[PDB]
Amino acid sequence: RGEYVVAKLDDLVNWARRSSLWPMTFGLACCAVEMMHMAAPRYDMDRFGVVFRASPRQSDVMIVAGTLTNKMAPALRKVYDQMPEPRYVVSMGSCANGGGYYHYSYSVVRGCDRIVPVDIYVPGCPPTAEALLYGILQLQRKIKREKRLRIWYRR
Amino acid sequence: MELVQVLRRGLQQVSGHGGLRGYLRVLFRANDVRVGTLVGEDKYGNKYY
Amino acid sequence: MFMINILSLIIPILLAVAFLTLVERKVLGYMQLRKGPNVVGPYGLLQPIADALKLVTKEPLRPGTSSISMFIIAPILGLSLALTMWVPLPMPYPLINMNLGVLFMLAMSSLAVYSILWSGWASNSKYALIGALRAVAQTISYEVTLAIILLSVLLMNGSYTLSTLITTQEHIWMIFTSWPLAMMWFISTLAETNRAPFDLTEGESELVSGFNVEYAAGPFAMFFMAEYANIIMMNAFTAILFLGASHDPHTPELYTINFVLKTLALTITFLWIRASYPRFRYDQLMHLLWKSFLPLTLALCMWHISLPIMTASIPPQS
Amino acid sequence: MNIMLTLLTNVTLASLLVLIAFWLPQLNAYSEKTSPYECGFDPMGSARLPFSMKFFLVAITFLLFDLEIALLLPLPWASQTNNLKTMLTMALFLLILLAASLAYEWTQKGLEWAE
Amino acid sequence: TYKFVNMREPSMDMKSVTDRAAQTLLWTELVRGLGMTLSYLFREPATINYPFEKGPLSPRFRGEHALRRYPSGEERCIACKLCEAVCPAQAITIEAEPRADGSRRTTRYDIDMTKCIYCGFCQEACPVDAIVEGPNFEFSTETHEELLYNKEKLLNNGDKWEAEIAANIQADYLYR
Amino acid sequence: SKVKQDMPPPGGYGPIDYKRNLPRRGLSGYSMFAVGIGTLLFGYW
Ligand SMILES: CCCCCCCCCCCCCCCCCC(=O)OC[C@H](COP(=O)([O-])OCC[N+](C)(C)C)OC(=O)CCCCCCCCCCCCCCCCC
Ligand code: SF4
Ligand code: SF4
Ligand code: SF4
Repeated sequence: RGEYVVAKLDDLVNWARRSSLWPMTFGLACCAVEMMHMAAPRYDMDRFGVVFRASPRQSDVMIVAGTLTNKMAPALRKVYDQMPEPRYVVSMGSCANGGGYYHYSYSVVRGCDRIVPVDIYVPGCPPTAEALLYGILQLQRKIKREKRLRIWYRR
Repeated sequence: MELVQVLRRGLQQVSGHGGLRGYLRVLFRANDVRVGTLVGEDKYGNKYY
Repeated sequence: MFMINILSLIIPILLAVAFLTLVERKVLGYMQLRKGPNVVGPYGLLQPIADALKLVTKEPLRPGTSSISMFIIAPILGLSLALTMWVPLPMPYPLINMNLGVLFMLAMSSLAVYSILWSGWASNSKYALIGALRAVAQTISYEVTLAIILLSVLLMNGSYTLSTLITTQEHIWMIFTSWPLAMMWFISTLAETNRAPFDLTEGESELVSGFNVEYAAGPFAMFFMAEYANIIMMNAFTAILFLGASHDPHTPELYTINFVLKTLALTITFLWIRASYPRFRYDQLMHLLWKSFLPLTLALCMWHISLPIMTASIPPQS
Repeated sequence: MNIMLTLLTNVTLASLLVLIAFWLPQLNAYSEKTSPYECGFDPMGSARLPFSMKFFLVAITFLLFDLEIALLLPLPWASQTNNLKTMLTMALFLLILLAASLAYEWTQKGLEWAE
Repeated sequence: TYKFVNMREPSMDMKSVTDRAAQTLLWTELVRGLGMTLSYLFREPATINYPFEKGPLSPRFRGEHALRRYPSGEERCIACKLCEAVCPAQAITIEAEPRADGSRRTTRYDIDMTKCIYCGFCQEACPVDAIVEGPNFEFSTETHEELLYNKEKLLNNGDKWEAEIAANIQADYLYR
Repeated sequence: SKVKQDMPPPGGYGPIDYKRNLPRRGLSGYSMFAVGIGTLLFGYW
């Protein structure tokens, strides 16, 4: 029926959206350097279509790479709000995941998921560039299985 | 004649994957058409080169 | 049939822009010991399609403080100018055959500065306006050297007709006669398309993306298409101006192959500059233009007016 | 007129690309999403930031240079006169005056991006 | 001893001044930069084809945690709580009691993997090689809750990865 | 059994270069200006 056309269109749009995952460089702490190591030639995140992007207006995924402090959280939420949709958040490292080494500190928010919704939690302190790349491909596979147009067709 | 050998190595990559269908299978799955030595296969079907 | 000519000019140019994005990414990657797009399709050949599809399905955030009339007029003007710059180009025979083709290009490219003056003003934000003003000043300052270099080179052509460039360069390239003007012209073209160490309006590490911060998805995509069309067009103009290809009236495909190859080589050089140098400061490029390029350009215009007269080598005007 | 058709086609297709680009995506907008971008905070409007006499001076000097360039453009046809010595004298005269304007701006501060 | 990095004065003769003028006007060092990038374009890239190819690691690599057993299948952990005491992030939570057979065994063994700093101090402190950091590094999750590990989760990790965990330990225990 | 830890080879390692090595390459300025002038001359002719 007409649900086959909607499924094909959803597949096309979700292939185009995961083949051009343009992330935003939110490098807060030590996790930032492993992410530019996943950028480096050995892993070459650009070969997956994952470019080095710029201002959140052209970014599709936020990578929270490092400790989020209380002083810094409003800016992170501001730039998250400024991202056009669809947008995704990857929490990279223990600090961004649940506070990490600084979980019991007066100045550290315990996990960026208190500030933004998080799609992928990449564990490690820091996660290796390969671990972050695995998280990115896992996010890609999350996008592949979205059914936005099939949800709309049954509304 | 060295570029001739480069072209021969590419053509043998085509032949080394069991034809054009097998060559395209590994081109579109693994994004790579190198022919290695099979060291073993696990019980889940993965082949190691 | 002429409408089909217009279409078969425009559409392949946009496709060439789309795959120029991929080619630039791959050249940058291989100069940086990486690969670049090689997963989305064979050798990243479907990547431009993925980018175009993702962009047109992404939410185009328009600013709350934006004069939407000019906010949408600026991309229309930019893309219309970028496309119409190809209509006089003599791939062997032009779509539009004018007496003043290069004058027409100069005028049309000087109208393209409005797309930044209108985008920066429309976006408000009170800061992208400053970047827009810097871009406009850079553009108008390098227009001077473009115009004077074109004037000096065309004194061997005898007219502003671009088809006459093929005849002028029948036996020898114009590079062998005006190479200093060729270097200055090439760097001026680099600076006009906001490329290379001259990409101050969109400094990735200076002002994030400058005048294009507020634009997103679709209008950003069209601005990008306009810039890359201008890049390829300027390299085509450079190839026709300085590296004139031999023309066979009974086999124009040979000229087309020659011209396309040389245009691609110059475009690959444009991408080659991007991967090799640091970025000029704004005052530093303004100093370059005003105190280095302009005096030599004036002197060489003098020289190229004197030269045909004192050697009895003045070209025909027909 | 062929050129008019070409301009119409270029403008029409650019505007059509706008229409698809600016109406096809699915939207969901709130106040903090479309807030002006300032690297994670709010921008200050202040009061007429785009100032400094140097930005205006480069525009004016470009204008005057562009006027002299307008005077130089007829040169390819000017070399086709029998009275070539007068034409050469006048073209070189115009170029010396261009060089003199550049030199006078140069020596009297002019082209400088001062403190 | 020291050395000067920028204490050379340029020569001021005809040939040197002309060399510098040619370098200024003909852009020769810019051409050297173009040559370096062109030479890099014709070098084989260092990129590996992930995930079909993997980055090289060592037996000492500290990844996902696991609880180990003796060959008899009996747990190694005797709930001394040394790992919990030494844990820099206080990521380890332990409760214990006498087992029905009288053994000294844990009833709670949690690792907050989002508190963990993956320092490996727990496997150093452990006197019986019960808690280890395994080789796994691809265990990203879609929710925060799947990273708060249980005793059952850690024991299943041990049963899952013991074959290569034991080989790594045999490779490196003589350094420990 | 004797001790066995990570050690240098019995003869030590070979020398490693550390000093700057930017080779001298190209022609003199006189040659470049002569070539540039002759190119323009032949173009003019
Ligand atoms: C008989 C013959 C009579 C006529 C003789 C004609 C003159 C012959 C001798 C002149 C040679 C120099 C010509 C002009 C060169 C530029 C002038 C200038 O200011 O240079 C120094 C200027 C300024 O250099 P600077 O900053 O060192 O010096 C500034 C002034 N001082 C010394 C006081 C500090 O540098 C540049 O312009 C740099 C450009 C940056 C971009 C580099 C791009 C590299 C890649 C280029 C590839 C090739 C381009 C062409 C491709 C093909 C196109 C078709
Ligand atoms: S998780 Fe570890 S490596 Fe990453 S920012 Fe926090 S302390 Fe640094
Ligand atoms: S690796 Fe370190 S932080 Fe993690 S549980 Fe063990 S001792 Fe605690
Ligand atoms: S895992 Fe090891 S160190 Fe931790 S309580 Fe058990 S026996 Fe003690």
